[PDB]
Order: sequence, then C-alpha cells, then structure tokens
Amino acid sequence: AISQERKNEIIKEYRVHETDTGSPEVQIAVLTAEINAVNEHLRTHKKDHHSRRGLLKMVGRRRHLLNYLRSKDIQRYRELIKSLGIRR
Amino acid sequence: MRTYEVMYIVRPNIEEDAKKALVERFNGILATEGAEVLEAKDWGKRRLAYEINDFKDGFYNIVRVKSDNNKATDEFQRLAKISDDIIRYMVIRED
Amino acid sequence: TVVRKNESLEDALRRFKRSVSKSGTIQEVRKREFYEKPSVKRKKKSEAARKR
Amino acid sequence: THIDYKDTELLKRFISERGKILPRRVTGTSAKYQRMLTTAIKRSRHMALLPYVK
Amino acid sequence: NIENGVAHIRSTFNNTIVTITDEFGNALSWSSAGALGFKGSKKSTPFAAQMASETASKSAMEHGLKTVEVTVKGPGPGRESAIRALQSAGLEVTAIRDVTPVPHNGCRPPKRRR
RNA sequence: CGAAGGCGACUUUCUGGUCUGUAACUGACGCUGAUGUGCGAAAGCGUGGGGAUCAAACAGGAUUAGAUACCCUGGUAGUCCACGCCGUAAACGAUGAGUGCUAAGUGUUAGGGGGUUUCCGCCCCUUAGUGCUGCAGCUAACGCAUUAAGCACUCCGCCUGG
Repeated sequence: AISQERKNEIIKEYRVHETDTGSPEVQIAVLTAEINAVNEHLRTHKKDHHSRRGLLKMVGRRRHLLNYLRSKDIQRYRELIKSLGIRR
Repeated sequence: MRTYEVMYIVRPNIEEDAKKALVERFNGILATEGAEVLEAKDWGKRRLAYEINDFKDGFYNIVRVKSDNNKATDEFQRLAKISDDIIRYMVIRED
Repeated sequence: TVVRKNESLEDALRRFKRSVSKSGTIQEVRKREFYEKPSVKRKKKSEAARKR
Repeated sequence: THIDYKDTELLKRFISERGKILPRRVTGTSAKYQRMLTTAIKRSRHMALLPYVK
Repeated sequence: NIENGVAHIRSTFNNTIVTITDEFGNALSWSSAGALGFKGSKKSTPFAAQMASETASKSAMEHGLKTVEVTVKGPGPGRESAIRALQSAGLEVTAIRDVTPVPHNGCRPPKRRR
C-alpha cells in the first residue's frame, strides 16, 4: 500500500496537508524510522545495500522539499524544525 | 516476512503412532500465531521420488503455510532430521 | 538402473545406447560437480527465461 | 504465485520423479507462466522430488 | 552356489576394464584391461572381456550367472563386447546398468556425479 | 539488474530498483558539474590450503633430412577459497551524461486497456526497451539514425599540428 504501517501511522501528527498523498509537507519527519528498520529490511537476507545512499539522499529529499517549504514560508520549516521534536 | 513453506517428509519407515507423535504438532502447534497449517495437509501413502530414509515408499506428510508471520515452522525445522517422522525442511523467507 | 535382456552382444552395439539423454532438467541433475563456460555459446546466451 | 508441494495437480505433467522440465516453447507460455513453471514448481519438484546429483 | 556374480564394468570412453565380482563388493577376479595384454585407457577394445573373461568365469564355475549384469559408469567401445566374454562361454547377459551416481551431495564441495 | 569491474545452480530474500495500467497529489523542488560515492577484471595482489586438477621449469620423446618446443603425467610455484585490491582490458559506444522529435515502420520480453475470450489463443492501442530496417539529417566514406555518427533548448570535458 501507501505504507500505512508507517507512511500513514505518522500522518496522525504529520498530515499537515490534505490529499496528503503528494503534498511533500505531509512526509515531514518520517525519515526517523528507517535507521535500523531498513537494516532489517535488508539484514535478514542481506543486500538492500545501496539503500544506504537511498535513505541518505532521502534525507536529501527532505532537504529538497522542507527547504522548498522554507522558501514557501520560513515559519513553516521553523514550526517543523524549531518547535518540532526533530530540532535543528 | 519469514514465511517458511517447509517441505518436510516423514521418515516413512514408520508406524502411524510415530507419525502421530509428530503430526499432532503440525495441525495445532503449526496453527500457533498465524503459522496456520491450513488443515491436515498430511496426506497418506505418496511415492518417495528421490529415495531417502532408506524406505522405498513415501508417506508424504508435509507442512504447508501461506501467511506472513509464520511462527511455529522453525519449531520443526529444528526438529527436521532429529525427528522420527520428519526428514528435511526448506529455508524460505516469503514476504 | 536398467536391465535389458534378450539381445546379442556383438549386437550390443545397438543395446548400449537408448537410456541416456531423456531429461528436461538434464542440467538440473548435474548440479554440484563440474561447471563450465558459455563462451562460444554466447552466440546463444541471451536466451529465454533464466532470470530475464 | 509460489505453488506449493501438492500444488502440482495440473502440473505433474511437468513434474518428474527424475528430472524433466518443459521449457518455455514446450508449453507455449509467456514470461509469467513459464516462470512459474521454472521457479514455482521447484518447491514441489526439487526438494524431495529430484535427486540432483551426489 | 550358482547364479551369483556381477561383471561390474569400470569402462570409460577408454579403459574397458571389468571386475568379475560378486553381486556386491567381494571381487573374485577378472579379465580386465590389465589382464589380456593391455594396461587400460587405450584399451577401447573388448579384449579385456571379448573372450577371456568367461575364461575366468568358467575357470571359476561358481557364479553360474544367468544374470551377469555389467554395471557401467561411463561409455566405452569394448564394453558392449566386454560382454562377449559373458557370451563366449555363455553366461546369459541379462542387464546393462549404465548409470552415474545420484545420491546427494555432501557439502561445500567434496564432489560427486555431474 | 548494478556505481562500475560487471551481474548465473536453483526453494526462498530485498524484491530493493527496472516495469507498464492506475497513477490517489504540494508547487521547479533536476542533468551535468566544487563537494563527496564506491569499487573495477584479471597478470599481479598482503594468511592455511596450493603442486588435488591445470602448470610453466626440468624429465622424456621424436617427425622427415630437426628440441627441452606444438606434447605433457611426477612435478617448481602459481592456479584456488575462509583475512587486503589495485584504479589498468577490444571495460570499444574509438562515439560523455538532461528537454524532445527525425515518414516511420517493425515482430517482440515486461506490464496494461481490451474485443474475440480463445482453448489462455486470433485482432487493435501500448510504451522502458527488443531487435530489424527505414524518412530527414550525418561525415570523405566508412557508415550512423524514432534507441546516433541528425535535429532545436542542459552541462561536462577534449583538443584546433602532431
């Protein structure tokens, strides 16, 4: 699916835009779960190996979209990086 | 998801009681926590195709699982060849 | 695995031949012994359904 | 799917005690039917229906 | 003690050698490719057992093998007429067991049949 | 399919990603290029194996009017896998990677829409490609081309004597 296990378990706090499919502001801080969760997506039988660069240019995707919001408005990414629990 | 479809045959140089001591597990214990041997998929006298167990006919009781969790297939992949009515297994993760 | 009787043995030229080749998985027999190169067979190794 | 061990009912024409598969054109199939023929039968065909070699 | 003997034939493309043995491993004797003047692996000729293996079999006279059952693990030209020394004195060639192994396959390789 | 070197036993994995049918959707959020990314095959490469196979050396043979060589078993290592790789191949696309076409065609893997459903097949649309040709263009010609050795918008690097 739209991975409602996480993609729409995190929307409970991160559905900041409706038709939240696609509005990149929705997928704000979903990068936090895939640290060791994708290591278990791989390590069972191993090599989702380039998923490292995958997740890390996904952090880059956050740089692509959350800064697109910062340009849409600074207070947006401030609310998402100052008052948010993933700070700075 | 480690869904293990375990090709197990019984050591068919056995009696129905020796089958019973190990296939009483493969209906209820293999129904533990989404393991779901879907029913008594332990058919009678089949034909041993490649000859194992030094017995010339096949009593093919086999454990069949279509799930995602698949709890209690390891509980006889560990009892695979130690058994007197299992021989082998199949190590298969199937999400 | 083969028992053929009722045949002459100067005529065993014809009796020793006909239980050899029949197998669709003649390769998936061979598995773990002696493994080779398709080099000149790369003319014919773009081939059906192996993994592509 | 990955047809299971007894799931060779309409396919034991393809299965064998001793090692005979029908490749793609042998059944006239495309790259999903031939693919189950060559991969999904194998859970029934290989593990305790084919002695590969010693 | 008659009707007991196998001509277990270790014949490749060359090396037409055959043990005139029991049905299982006890190995009476033979006219093999090291027996009728040859050595083996150029004896792609039956004269290991073209005529002079039933010389051995009837000098024995204990087999009485109506079933002599040449057991092969490869090809060979003189092997189809390595059984002519089971037809010479006439020990009733009855089986041709030309097979290579299919037990199963020990480990990160040792090795066995192709 | 991979960053490539390249990627091959299969039950399985992640099916990651290709992949086409849907694509459910905020508003330029990309190619090449400071960053940085990794390795690249072998010859050779830092441990047990390794002379088990193969194998240089040696033996030993000799063509016809010529070896120890084409010849190689014993065999020198080496070969080889459980701990370190080089930045080299005709890795050649001699042809760098973004937006899109160049009459187009072409049968086809995938995934689809389907009619007919067949007896899982005939017919139409289909694209990443798959090939085949083939319009324009291309250079001297080799020859390239709806998938360049063309055409109009991106970057890269190269060199205008060697």
